[PDB]
Amino acid sequence: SLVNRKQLEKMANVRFRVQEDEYVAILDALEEYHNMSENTVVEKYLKLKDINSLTDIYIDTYKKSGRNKALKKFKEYLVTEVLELKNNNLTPVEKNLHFVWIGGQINDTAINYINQWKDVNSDYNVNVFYDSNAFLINTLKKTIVESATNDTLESFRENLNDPRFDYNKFYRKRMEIIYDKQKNFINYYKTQREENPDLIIDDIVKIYLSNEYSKDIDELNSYIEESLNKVTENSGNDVRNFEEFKGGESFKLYEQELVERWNLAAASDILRISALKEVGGVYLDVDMLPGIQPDLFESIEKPSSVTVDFWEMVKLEAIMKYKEYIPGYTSEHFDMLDEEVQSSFESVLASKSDKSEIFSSLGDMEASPLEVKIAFNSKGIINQGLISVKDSYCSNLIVKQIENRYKILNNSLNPAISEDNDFNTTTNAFIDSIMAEANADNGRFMMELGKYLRVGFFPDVKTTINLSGPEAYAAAYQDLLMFKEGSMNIHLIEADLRNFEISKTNISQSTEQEMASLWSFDDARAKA
Amino acid sequence: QVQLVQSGAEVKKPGASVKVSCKASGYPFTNYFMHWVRQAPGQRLEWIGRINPYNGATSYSLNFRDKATITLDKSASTAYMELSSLRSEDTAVYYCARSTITSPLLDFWGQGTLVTVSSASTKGPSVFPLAPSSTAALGCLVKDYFPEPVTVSWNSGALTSGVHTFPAVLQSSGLYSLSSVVTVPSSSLGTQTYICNVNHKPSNTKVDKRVEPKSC
Amino acid sequence: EIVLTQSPATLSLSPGERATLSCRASQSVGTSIHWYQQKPGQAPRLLIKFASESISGIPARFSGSGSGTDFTLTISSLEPEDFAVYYCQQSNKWPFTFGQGTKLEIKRTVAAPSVFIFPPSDEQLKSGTASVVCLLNNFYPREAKVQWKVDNALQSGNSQESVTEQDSKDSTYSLSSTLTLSKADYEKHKVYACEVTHQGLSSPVTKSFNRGEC
Repeated sequence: SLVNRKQLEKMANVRFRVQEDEYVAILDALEEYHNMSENTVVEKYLKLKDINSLTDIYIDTYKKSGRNKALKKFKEYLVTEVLELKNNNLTPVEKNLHFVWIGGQINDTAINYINQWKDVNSDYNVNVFYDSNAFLINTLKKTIVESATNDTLESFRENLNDPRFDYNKFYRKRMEIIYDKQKNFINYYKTQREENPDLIIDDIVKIYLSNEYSKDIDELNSYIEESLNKVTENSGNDVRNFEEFKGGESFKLYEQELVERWNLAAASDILRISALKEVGGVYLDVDMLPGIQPDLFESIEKPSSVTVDFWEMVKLEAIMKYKEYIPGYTSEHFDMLDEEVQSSFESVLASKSDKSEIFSSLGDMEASPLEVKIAFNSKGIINQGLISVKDSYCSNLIVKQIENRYKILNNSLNPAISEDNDFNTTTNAFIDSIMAEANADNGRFMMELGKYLRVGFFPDVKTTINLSGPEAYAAAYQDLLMFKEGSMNIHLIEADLRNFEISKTNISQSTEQEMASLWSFDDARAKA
Repeated sequence: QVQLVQSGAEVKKPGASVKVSCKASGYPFTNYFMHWVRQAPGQRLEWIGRINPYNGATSYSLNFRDKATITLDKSASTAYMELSSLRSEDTAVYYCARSTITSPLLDFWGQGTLVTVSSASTKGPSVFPLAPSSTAALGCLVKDYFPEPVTVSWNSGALTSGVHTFPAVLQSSGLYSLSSVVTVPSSSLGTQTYICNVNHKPSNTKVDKRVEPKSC
Repeated sequence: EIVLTQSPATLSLSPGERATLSCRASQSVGTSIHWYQQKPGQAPRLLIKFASESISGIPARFSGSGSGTDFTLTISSLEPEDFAVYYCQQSNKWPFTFGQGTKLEIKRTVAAPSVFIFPPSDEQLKSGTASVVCLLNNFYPREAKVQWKVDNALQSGNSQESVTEQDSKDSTYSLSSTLTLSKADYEKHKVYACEVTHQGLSSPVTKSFNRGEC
C-alpha cells in the first residue's frame, strides 16, 4: 500500500524549516486519500493525481528545499500505487469481440478469421462494425488512383520504357493529380450536403462515379446490396446506429478520414476505441486469430537464433497445414524446419481431434477500470488487439489524445486547403504552418504530419501511427503514469508500457494475412 | 461404435463413371478428414486423395488429380468418390479411411468397394466335371463368367476338410474362371454325394451339378 | 516422389520367431512413418504411427523404430494371427506413398505336392474349347514348375495357373494349372502330360493320359 501521512512526514522532515502551505497541502491530500477505502478506482486515481500535482508544485516553488529528495522519491511511490491499484482492483470485461470493416465489402478471408474466434468463444457477442452509408469509398479511392495513374502515364509516355523515370518521380507526379481529383470530390460532397442534407455518402459517391468516370449505377447499387447482405449475416453492427459515437465530438474525425482522405484504416482507429469506451470488451483486427493452447507445442523446443515471429508463424502454419481450419494457408516457415521437427508438429496435432485442444478460449477475463491493454510485437505496442472494460479511464485518455491530435493537424491544414492551390503549394503552405506552431516538446509529432496528405497513395508513410495509432496509446499511458493530460513527447520505456500488455496467450498475431498486409514497400513495379 | 459403410460393388464399362459412398457414424464426422485409397489386384496401396468436412477443401494425388473427384454430404456424414474416364486398369478395391489431420494417418478403414472395369458383359458360369479316379481327388471347373465373384461350396459344408477353391483367373476373352477340388480316400463310406453348389449373384445363377468317375 | 522400398518381399518364419521388416525411403521423411497390417479379404489395420508410437488395441509384441530413411518393424514373438502383409507409408511429404509390402509367411518343412491330371468334360468338349487341369495339392514351399507336354512337345502361352493362400491348418499351398485349347487342336494329338517339378520331389513327376478312355 501507499506510504501514510505520518511516514511521509518523517520522510521529508527537515528541521529548522517552516511548514509551507504547499507542503501541508500534500499531507492533507495523502491523509484523506487513505480514508477513500470505499471510493471507486477512478476516484482513487484522481486523488493520487492531485497529490502528484501538489508535489510538483512544491518542488517547483522551493527548488533548493531539503524536502525535494524525499518528495521526488515520494513521487515514485505514487506511480507504484497506481500500478498496484491497477493490478489489484479488477472488474469483469464486457464479453464482446469488436471487428471493423468499413468502406467496402467484407472479404472472405476476414470472415474466415472471425469465425475462428466464434468457434472458441460462443459466450462472446461479435460485432463487425460497418457503415451502411459508405460502401463505395474503396471503389472511389481505387477509381481515382487508377485514373490518376493513367493520366500520369499519358505524360512521360515517351520515357517510361527507359530509365530517368524512377518510381520516386512517378508517385510524386501522380499525387498532384490525385490531390486535384480528391479535392474535387470533397467540394462536390460538401456542396451536396448543404443542398440536400438527406443524402448519404453512397448516394453522393455512386452519382459522382457515374458522371466523372462512367460507372454503371445499376452495378453500384447491386454492389451495395451485396455488401450489406454479406456483412449483416456475420454479426454486422451499423455505425450509423452507434448513437453515442455519432453524437460525440470524434465523429467528424471519423468522417474526415472516411470521406475526405479515404483512409479506412484511420477511420477504424477512431471507431475501435470509441466502441471499446462506450461498450467495453475486446477489439481485434480481422487478421488476428485466437491464442494457441500454451501446452500444445510445449515439447518442441524453439531454435536459438530464430525470432519469436518465426516460431509463432511456424506454430500457426503447422496448425493450418494439418487441421486446415483456414485452407490455402502458407507454409513458408514450416518448410524451413528439419524433417524430424516437422514430424513432431505433425505428431502432436495427430493426437488432437478437437479445436478446443488447439486454440484457447478467452473465457472469464478481468481488467482494471483504469487500464486499456494493448498488443505487443517486436516493434512495440500495436492497437491490433485491445481489451478494456466499459468507460475505462485510459480509453477516455486515448480518445482525448486523438481528439487533441487532430486539432493540431486541422489547425494547420484547414487554412492551407481553403485556398484553391495545387498540391505543391498546399504541402509547402502546410509544412510552413506546422513548424511555426512547433514548440520544443511536440517536435516529433509535428515532424510526422508533413506527409498527412500523402497517406494511402505513397510507400512508407506512417502518419496514422501518430494521429490515431499506437503513438496516441503510448501518450495516454504516459498521461496516466505522469498524472497529466496532453502528452506529446513520449519518454516511457518498454518496461513502463508492459504494464498494459495483452498476454500472448490471448492473441495469435503472426498470421499470414497480417504478415502479408503489413508494409513491404519496395514494390516498385511500373505496371505494363 | 465407429463404422465406415461403403457403397456396393460396381461394374462399369470403359469410359463411364462411378460414385462410391462412405457413410461415417459413431464419431464427430467434422473432426476427421476422409481419405480414399486404391488397391489394384496384387499391388500396393495408392493414396487417391482426401476431403475434409466443414468445407470442400480437397487434395488429390498426382496420378488421380484428373481421374478422381471427392465430395461429401456433411448433412448425412458421408463422403463421395467419383471416377471419370474409367480405364480397365482402374479395376481395384477402393477404401475410405478417416484421419485426424491432413496427411493420411488412416486409423479406421472401411470394408472397401470393388469397381470392375471391362468391356465384357454379365454372364453366368458354365460348370464342367473334373472327377477322374485311378487317395483320389475330384472337383469342378467353374468356367467363363463375369463379373466377380462366385461362391463355390460343397454339399452346403458337411465335409469341408481338404477343399481348395482356387482364385479366379482372367482370360483373354474377358471372363473369369476357377476350379474347386477335393481330396477323398476313394474306398470309404463316401462313394458318392459330391456336388458343386456354385452361385453367381450378378447373373442370378445357382447351379449344383454332380459328377463322378467317368464311364469306360 | 518418395519411393518406399520394403524388404524382404517375402519373409518365412515360424510362430515364436523374431520378425524384422525394413522400410527404406528415397529421402528423409523425419519420423512420419506408419505401419499397416492387411490380411486377405480385410482392410488394412494401423499398427504403429510415426515410426515408434503405439496404437490402442495393438498387442505389445509389435513395435517400430526408425528415423530419416531407415525404419524397422519388429515382432518379438510371432503369433499365428500375425502372418499377413505389412505396408509402410510416409506422411511427411506430398504425394503420400506406400511401400510395396512384405508378405509374412509361415515356414514349415518341405512338403511334396500330390499331382493330379484331369481330362476335359464331354459337355465342354462339344461346347467349343476343352480344358485340361493339373492339380498340385498341399505342398510347400510355394515355388513350383508346371509344364504341359503334347506328344512330347512342350506347351506355353495357352495355359494359366492359380495358387491358393497358405492353408491355416498345415501351412501348405495348392496350384491348379489349366491347359485351354480348342476341340480341333484337342482332336489331333494323342498324349497330354503335366510335368511337375518341386523341391519335395526327387525328380519331376509326369501325370498324363491319352484321349480320355480306359
